[PDB]
Amino acid sequence: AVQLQASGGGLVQAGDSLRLSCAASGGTFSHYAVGWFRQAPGKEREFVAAISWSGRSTSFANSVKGRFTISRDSAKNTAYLQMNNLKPEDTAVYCCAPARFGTGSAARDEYDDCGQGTQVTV
Amino acid sequence: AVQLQASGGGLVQAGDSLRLSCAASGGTFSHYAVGWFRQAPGKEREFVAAISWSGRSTSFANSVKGRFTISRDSAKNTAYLQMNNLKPEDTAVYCCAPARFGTGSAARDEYDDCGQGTQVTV
Amino acid sequence: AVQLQASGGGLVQAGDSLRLSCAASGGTFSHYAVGWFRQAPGKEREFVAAISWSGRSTSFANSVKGRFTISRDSAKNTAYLQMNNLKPEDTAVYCCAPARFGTGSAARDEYDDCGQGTQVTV
Amino acid sequence: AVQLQASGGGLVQAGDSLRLSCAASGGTFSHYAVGWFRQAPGKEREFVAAISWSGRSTSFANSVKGRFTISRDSAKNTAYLQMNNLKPEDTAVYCCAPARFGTGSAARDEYDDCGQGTQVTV
Amino acid sequence: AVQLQASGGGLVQAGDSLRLSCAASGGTFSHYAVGWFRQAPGKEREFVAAISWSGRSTSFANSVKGRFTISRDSAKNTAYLQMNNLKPEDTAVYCCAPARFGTGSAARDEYDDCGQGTQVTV
Amino acid sequence: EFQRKLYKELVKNYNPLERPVANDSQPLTVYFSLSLLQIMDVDEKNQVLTTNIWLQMSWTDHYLQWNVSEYPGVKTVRFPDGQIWKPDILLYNSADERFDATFHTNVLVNSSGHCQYLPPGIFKSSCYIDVRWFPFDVQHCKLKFGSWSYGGWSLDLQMQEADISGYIPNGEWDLVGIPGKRSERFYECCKEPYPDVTFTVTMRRRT
Amino acid sequence: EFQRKLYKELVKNYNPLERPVANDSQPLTVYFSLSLLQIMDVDEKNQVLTTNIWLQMSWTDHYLQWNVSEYPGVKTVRFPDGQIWKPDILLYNSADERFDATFHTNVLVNSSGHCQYLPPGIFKSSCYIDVRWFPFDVQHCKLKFGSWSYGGWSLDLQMQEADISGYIPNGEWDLVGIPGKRSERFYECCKEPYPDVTFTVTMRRRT
Amino acid sequence: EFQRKLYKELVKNYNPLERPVANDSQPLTVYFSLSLLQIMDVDEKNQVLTTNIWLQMSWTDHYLQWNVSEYPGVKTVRFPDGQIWKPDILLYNSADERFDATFHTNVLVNSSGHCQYLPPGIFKSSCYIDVRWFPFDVQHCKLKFGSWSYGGWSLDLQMQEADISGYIPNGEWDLVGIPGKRSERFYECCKEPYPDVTFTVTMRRRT
Amino acid sequence: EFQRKLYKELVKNYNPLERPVANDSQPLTVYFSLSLLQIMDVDEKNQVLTTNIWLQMSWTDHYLQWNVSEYPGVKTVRFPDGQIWKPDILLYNSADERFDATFHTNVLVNSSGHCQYLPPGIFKSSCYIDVRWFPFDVQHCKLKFGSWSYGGWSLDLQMQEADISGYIPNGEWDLVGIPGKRSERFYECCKEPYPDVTFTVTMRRRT
Amino acid sequence: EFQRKLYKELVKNYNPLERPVANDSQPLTVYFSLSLLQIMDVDEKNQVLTTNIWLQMSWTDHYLQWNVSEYPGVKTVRFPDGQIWKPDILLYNSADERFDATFHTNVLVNSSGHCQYLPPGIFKSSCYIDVRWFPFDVQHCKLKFGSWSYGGWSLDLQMQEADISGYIPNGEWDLVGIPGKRSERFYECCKEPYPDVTFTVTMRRRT
Ligand SMILES: *[C@@H]1O[C@H](CO)[C@@H](O[C@@H]2O[C@H](CO)[C@@H](O)[C@H](O)[C@H]2NC(C)=O)[C@H](O)[C@H]1NC(C)=O
Ligand SMILES: *[C@@H]1O[C@H](CO)[C@@H](O[C@@H]2O[C@H](CO)[C@@H](O)[C@H](O)[C@H]2NC(C)=O)[C@H](O)[C@H]1NC(C)=O
Ligand SMILES: *[C@@H]1O[C@H](CO)[C@@H](O[C@@H]2O[C@H](CO)[C@@H](O)[C@H](O)[C@H]2NC(C)=O)[C@H](O)[C@H]1NC(C)=O
Ligand SMILES: *[C@@H]1O[C@H](CO)[C@@H](O[C@@H]2O[C@H](CO)[C@@H](O)[C@H](O)[C@H]2NC(C)=O)[C@H](O)[C@H]1NC(C)=O
Ligand SMILES: *[C@@H]1O[C@H](CO)[C@@H](O[C@@H]2O[C@H](CO)[C@@H](O)[C@H](O)[C@H]2NC(C)=O)[C@H](O)[C@H]1NC(C)=O
Ligand SMILES: *[C@@H]1O[C@H](CO)[C@@H](O)[C@H](O)[C@H]1NC(C)=O
Ligand SMILES: *[C@@H]1O[C@H](CO)[C@@H](O)[C@H](O)[C@H]1NC(C)=O
Ligand SMILES: *[C@@H]1O[C@H](CO)[C@@H](O)[C@H](O)[C@H]1NC(C)=O
Ligand SMILES: *[C@@H]1O[C@H](CO)[C@@H](O)[C@H](O)[C@H]1NC(C)=O
Ligand SMILES: *[C@@H]1O[C@H](CO)[C@@H](O)[C@H](O)[C@H]1NC(C)=O
Ligand SMILES: *[C@@H]1O[C@H](CO)[C@@H](O)[C@H](O)[C@H]1NC(C)=O
Ligand SMILES: *[C@@H]1O[C@H](CO)[C@@H](O)[C@H](O)[C@H]1NC(C)=O
Ligand SMILES: *[C@@H]1O[C@H](CO)[C@@H](O)[C@H](O)[C@H]1NC(C)=O
Ligand SMILES: *[C@@H]1O[C@H](CO)[C@@H](O)[C@H](O)[C@H]1NC(C)=O
Ligand SMILES: *[C@@H]1O[C@H](CO)[C@@H](O)[C@H](O)[C@H]1NC(C)=O
Repeated sequence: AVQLQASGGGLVQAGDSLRLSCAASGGTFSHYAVGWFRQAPGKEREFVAAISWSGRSTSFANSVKGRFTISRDSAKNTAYLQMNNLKPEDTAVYCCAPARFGTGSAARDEYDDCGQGTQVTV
Repeated sequence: AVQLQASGGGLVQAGDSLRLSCAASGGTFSHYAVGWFRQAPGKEREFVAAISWSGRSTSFANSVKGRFTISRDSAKNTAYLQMNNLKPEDTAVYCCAPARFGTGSAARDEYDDCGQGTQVTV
Repeated sequence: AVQLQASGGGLVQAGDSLRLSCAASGGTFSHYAVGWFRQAPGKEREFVAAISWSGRSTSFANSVKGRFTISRDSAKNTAYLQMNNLKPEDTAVYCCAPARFGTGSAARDEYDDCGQGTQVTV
Repeated sequence: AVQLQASGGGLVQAGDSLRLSCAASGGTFSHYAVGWFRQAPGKEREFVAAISWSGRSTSFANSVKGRFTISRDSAKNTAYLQMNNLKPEDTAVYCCAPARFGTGSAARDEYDDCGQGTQVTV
Repeated sequence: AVQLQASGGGLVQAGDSLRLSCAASGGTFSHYAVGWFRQAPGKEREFVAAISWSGRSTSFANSVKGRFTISRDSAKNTAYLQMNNLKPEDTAVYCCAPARFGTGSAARDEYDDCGQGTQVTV
Repeated sequence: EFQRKLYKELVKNYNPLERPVANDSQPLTVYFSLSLLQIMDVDEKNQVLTTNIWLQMSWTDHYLQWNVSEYPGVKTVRFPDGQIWKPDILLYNSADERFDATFHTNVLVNSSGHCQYLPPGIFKSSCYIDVRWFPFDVQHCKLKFGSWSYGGWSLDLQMQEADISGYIPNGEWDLVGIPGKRSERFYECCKEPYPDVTFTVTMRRRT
Repeated sequence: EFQRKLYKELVKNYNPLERPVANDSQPLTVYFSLSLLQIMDVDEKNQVLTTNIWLQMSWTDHYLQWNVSEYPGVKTVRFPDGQIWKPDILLYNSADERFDATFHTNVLVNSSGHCQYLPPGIFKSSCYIDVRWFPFDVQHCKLKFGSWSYGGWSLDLQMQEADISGYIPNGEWDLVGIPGKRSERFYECCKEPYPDVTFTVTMRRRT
Repeated sequence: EFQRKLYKELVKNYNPLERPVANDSQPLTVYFSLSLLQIMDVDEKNQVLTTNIWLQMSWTDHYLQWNVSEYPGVKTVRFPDGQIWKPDILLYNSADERFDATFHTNVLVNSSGHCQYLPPGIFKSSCYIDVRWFPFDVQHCKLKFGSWSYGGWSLDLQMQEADISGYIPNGEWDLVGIPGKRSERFYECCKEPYPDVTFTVTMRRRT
Repeated sequence: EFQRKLYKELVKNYNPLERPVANDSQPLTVYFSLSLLQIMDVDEKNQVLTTNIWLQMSWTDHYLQWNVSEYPGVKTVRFPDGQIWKPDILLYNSADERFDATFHTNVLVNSSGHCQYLPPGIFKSSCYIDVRWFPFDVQHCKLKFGSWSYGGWSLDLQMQEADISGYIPNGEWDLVGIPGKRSERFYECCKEPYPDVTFTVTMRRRT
Repeated sequence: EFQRKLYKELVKNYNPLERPVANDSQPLTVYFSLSLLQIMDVDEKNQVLTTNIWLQMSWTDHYLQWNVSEYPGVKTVRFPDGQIWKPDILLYNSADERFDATFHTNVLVNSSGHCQYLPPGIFKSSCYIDVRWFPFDVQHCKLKFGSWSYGGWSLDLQMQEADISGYIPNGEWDLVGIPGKRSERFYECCKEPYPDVTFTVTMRRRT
């Protein structure tokens, strides 16, 4: 919803589970798809996971296909990225971006700018 | 107003306050929205705060949501970015950009080119 | 087909052959052209090979013109990049990009975003 | 005029004056505005000064507002950037770019590509 | 002609001459203009020389104006960049790009993608 | 400015080609009605009825919605032709050369996403005028309206009673009334049922 | 050049879809007036009045403003149709097939943002022409103008007296004057009030 | 939403200029048929037949296909004029000033790529009306349709029987049937053969 | 290719909305002239004159200039409507429904920037025809041309004598000459004076 | 797909504004011819000839060429109006209100770059009709075609004999033949000579 902020990042050990939160502010959360992205210290920004505005469509990167899950909750205006056993290359800063009535796809052109992300270190 | 110039930077200690000024030249200041950006030498340019052409709409990045305030003053053709307690993460060069009758949003396509920013160090 | 994932990378010696697999998921594989790209540690992303949606048109970079071959198999929804004698210049991460009914050309605008590639080292 | 070439760069001490020349070739000089840009060893290209095709409009960066002047002379098909007391911050390679009947503004979407600039060091 | 490949690079001493070749494949060579570009180890790609599809128009960068010549030969589907006395600043990787019925200009939007260039060192 | 912000935000990812439903499996309900302003010409020789009509289409977009608190002072927006999805309702029995005789105006959308499209037009429809009872003939002129490319599985066309509160009486013909009926017909082109709304003009020759 | 610079600066962030008000909670005042050049034809059989008319619409954009000292020599700019916001004033009682019979010309804007729009056109409007008094009948022909999609909450339509100095006398019909009045009507389509201005041509058949 | 995803995916790399075949060496088969709704006017003086006709064109794109499981609820899409390839079927013996008298509607495409297109129109075609047997003349009015820029090597125009289920009887003319025939003709413009389908209206004057 | 290079170069930074002067403080001089090919119809009942006319507009752009040595073989370029600035000359006393009855052709520009524009058209202008002297009436038909949105402060409209060499004699009406005059009128719309040129057809009824 | 690849390659750097020559110093040769299908009417009162004609323009682009081995199965391409350069041939003696009465179809280009363009249209042209020998008059109707903005230095217009094989007999008028001639005329507008081709219909009234 216009402004999306990520939270819940921290330092974990390999194989541990981490839940990332994305809170909405500045609009109606149910009108926007939520897309998650990573940026490594020296790498480019990459897609991770997405959920559609209705939650019926989800997309995942292949590395996180079986390990990350995405969920929505309109009551708290929050999108949750659940993370099962994490691995060294999951260490990066995660940003959350809105897509106005998006389809929950990996296409970057349908998303707005990310907020200020949260660092996850494994 | 066409040309916006930032000023008022310097070196401060953590938790201190700092006021940044943006003077207009080359046009009518009341016809332009003012946006603030950080360069963060090792990072990319990021949105900080914005004020609409009428001053009725403001946008803030989440990191500076409760600590930075933005204001306009047409008598001196100036936009003021007031900064409460600062953090080492705020050390960067701040640039000021105009947007013709902008809404005070965080969209980069709405703003003109930034001037030559001023460095603040915390 | 919407989502393309490369696999089969590893470490090889100069002059050795290597086959790279590219699995499709999320759509009809026969409706998409598959384009192969490299990225070296320090370098820009470069075209390598391509195959049209029907397999009747193929494109190759000049360095890999006589050494790399490309093939399709709709039964397993896979695109195979066969590699004859390799050279130290082939050490890079290879990625797959779909192109909806593409002509198997080297034009980047025709292709979708690459997935998460696989590293090969010579 | 289609092709603009900068010249006259060199090494100077702080507080000295320096004149940069920009010769035209490949077209009519009076049909083009002349823009000056600074590259810097590690920074991005930034606008410095501009003069309209008729010489009636000039734009300057705020750092060089009171120190740099710009002038045109159609007899020699040349544009001159005069520089008063220079500062260590004015150490960079300067490029000269044409704008077809440009207004002498700082907008980048109006100029053509620069030539091969000349280095000045203070 | 669709695919252009550079060749003939190597190591030379200052003041020596060098001929670079550009072979065409994948189309009609007479329908395409040929543009030459340098990449350099740490700099951006820069225009060097160009020839029109008919060979009646040529463009050169100022640094190589009086030292580099460009020619076409439709018999061998080749474009030749002759290089008179070479200088250390010419040490770079040269790429060759086609432009469909191009005018032999320096405009980048008119050319296609370069192939894999050849390194010359002075 | 909040109008600028809302106009920028609404068109994000918006595709005018897409039917604006939230499920893609249930039809979009489009309410259709008429406003007869004038019966302009009843051509007995050419068998053509010429009327001045304002069509009324109402639907829900579900993609153009906003919170009035976040956009103060902006309760409605207007979109021109080709910028948002519109129903392709056409006059089946059109005698006009251009077939679609309506004038495209703005679509009015409010914060809940309700789109109101009120096209004015001069419509030429085919009517059989019986001159057998010459002085006292009651004529029934059908105006059949429906979507051309959307069936009842995609566009549920519902009927609302026509408005004659702005009717300017004719000199030669008296308006008995304009009843409407909604039907669903199968055409030889297609296996999809096609709903339509037919309004019967039902005039009487004046003494 | 200053004109080029001004056009580039003015088109920045401008949305033609947005009503150009500084405060979205306030109606935009649009002054509307007429300029009758000649009465082309009075069709007694078809109940249609044909006139040559220049409409006059004036409003304030507040988005197209500049300082003449900052843009020397540039006091006015001209914008074509579809590049800036225009009122959708239409002839309600239009007898024309295209309904909108006006010719779209440039909108003229001066430094303070005042946009003026003077579209010429041959207007065909429905008129009830009585032949009961035949030789010396006075005929009142109504020309009703108003915004189609903007109500009184968004577009406040003010009326100005019709211009007559450019009128050329007709052969068969004598003009006694064209008074105009502004009303605010309610329609069955929405609860939104709609202001309109009506000019009565009020001709007399010449001896 | 799956409609948005499907439209975005379908418009990828799509060129409306390109004939949507999978081989480029075999012709695209386009099935053409007619739907007569009304013989509106038989102008004996001007030798022009005016008819209300819905054309029917069917072909396969092979570029607009999707899996309904991957796009649940989306079984059909609709594309406007100029967004996808359409056959350039024209009425050769057209008496209309605009020549192409058809109204461009949406093209309907289903999951297997079958595009189906029903342009309605009022068609004016040249017809030799012979008044030798004034009350008992049987008149054969030819309606010749074919692609203008595509020959038989590129567009294989197949013929389907015309539809008379929706025909509305005329007042002065009986419809005895509309036989259609497909023939390939050669023109002096090029060596390219051009297929065409001709429907003969074959009316009879009523008593 | 030099013509390709010139077309690429000329449109750089070019704004068709901008009046192509070099100072912005002095008016652009536009030379306007007529070319009467034939008087197609003189309608005494409708008081409308129908003529076939080629307009001639000439001006200087100062933005479309090049060196013929730098572009060998390219002495002229041609620009379609909407790609470069054109004067908005209109027929004030136009009796046509679309008002602007001219056909938009290419604007021809030569190396010094001289743009020349020759739109042909069938012009319908209002004319008062006196039937007093039935076989010996000399009729003065006025054709008034001028810029609609540009006044004398911005567009200085100069007059050139009408071309007659291409005239073909009419059957019923004899042409005695078409003199033109340039005036500068004031309108109630604004304080801006507007120059105009009026050509009087001045026909004579043939025996 | 080879057709898709060919279209993408052909549209590269292409400017429709540019005359497609290889030297810019020699004229582009455009071959023009007629195909008379039928004479719709011969208006003696309005002095207007109404005919159905397919124009035929042939030229060489030199920018749309390809090797059929590199694009197997793709021997021709078709380009719509506004996507490639076309000659601006117009009917000088046009009596139509729109002047250009032709219907814009696709331009057909083959591998060697030969573009061929066959626009159909109903043409209304001014003709002098003599009723002196009322039942035995031979009427010479002139049809003058030429480029409007290209002279002989840029566009060399060559003439080809008109096509009659598709003509259908007229009821009242017999076609004795349509000879064409090519001339080069000078106009007062510029020193540029303008070639034109004129076809004379040369009808005879039937007994
Ligand atoms: C937007 O307009 C719609 C329709 O005018 C309003 O919907 C209401 O509820 C039903 C839903 O279709 C309509 O039939 C009613 O006529 C509408 N009004 C009432 C009082 O029920 C909707 O409330 C409007 N939204 C806003 C925010 O004003
Ligand atoms: C621009 O033009 C307008 C209207 O011509 C001028 O507006 C003034 O105030 C009202 C409208 O608010 C007009 O009716 C008056 O006629 C104008 N006052 C005058 C002419 O004294 C406005 O001043 C103009 N702005 C300029 C010329 O900068
Ligand atoms: C899409 O529509 C086409 C035509 O309506 C279907 O094609 C089938 O095969 C021919 C047409 O080539 C018809 O005679 C059949 O009646 C069509 N239907 C069936 C069931 O065979 C095609 O199957 C449709 N594709 C879908 C619905 O996915
Ligand atoms: C371009 O055309 C113009 C007008 O056709 C030429 O202008 C000359 O000066 C006036 C018009 O301002 C005419 O009376 C002259 O006859 C024009 N020609 C000459 C030779 O004086 C202008 O010279 C042309 N520019 C070219 C050909 O480069
Ligand atoms: C493309 O078409 C042209 C013309 O149709 C072919 O060139 C010849 O053109 C002349 C006159 O222009 C004709 O009389 C000849 O019949 C044409 N053909 C030959 C073989 O001479 C040209 O060959 C065609 N290119 C192809 C088919 O690749
Ligand atoms: C969509 O409609 C189908 C049937 O029409 C229904 O089964 C499904 O639950 C609907 N989806 C939602 C999200 O309500
Ligand atoms: C609109 O916003 C207000 C405050 O921002 C909030 O209380 C209200 O719930 C919002 N409306 C909806 C429908 O979410
Ligand atoms: C806008 O208008 C509303 C009502 O007209 C008023 O209450 C409000 O104060 C106005 N806002 C401004 C900034 O003038
Ligand atoms: C216009 O500019 C001048 C000087 O640049 C200034 O004095 C004047 O106040 C400006 N006008 C407005 C309305 O700000
Ligand atoms: C295309 O058609 C040609 C002949 O029409 C045939 O030889 C060829 O096999 C076809 N291509 C495919 C892929 O079927
Ligand atoms: C459609 O998808 C389903 C499951 O995703 C698959 O079983 C089926 O084969 C697909 N259809 C086609 C034609 O590939
Ligand atoms: C522009 O015109 C004004 C007055 O018309 C004049 O004072 C000024 O000198 C002109 N500018 C140039 C550059 O000639
Ligand atoms: C055109 O170019 C030639 C040589 O390039 C030069 O001598 C001449 O002065 C130029 N013309 C103008 C008007 O500058
Ligand atoms: C172009 O034409 C001119 C004369 O028309 C001729 O002198 C010149 O050689 C031609 N150029 C080419 C490349 O053939
Ligand atoms: C077309 O291509 C074939 C083989 O690729 C080649 O032999 C032939 O010369 C080419 N045609 C032309 C005109 O270059």
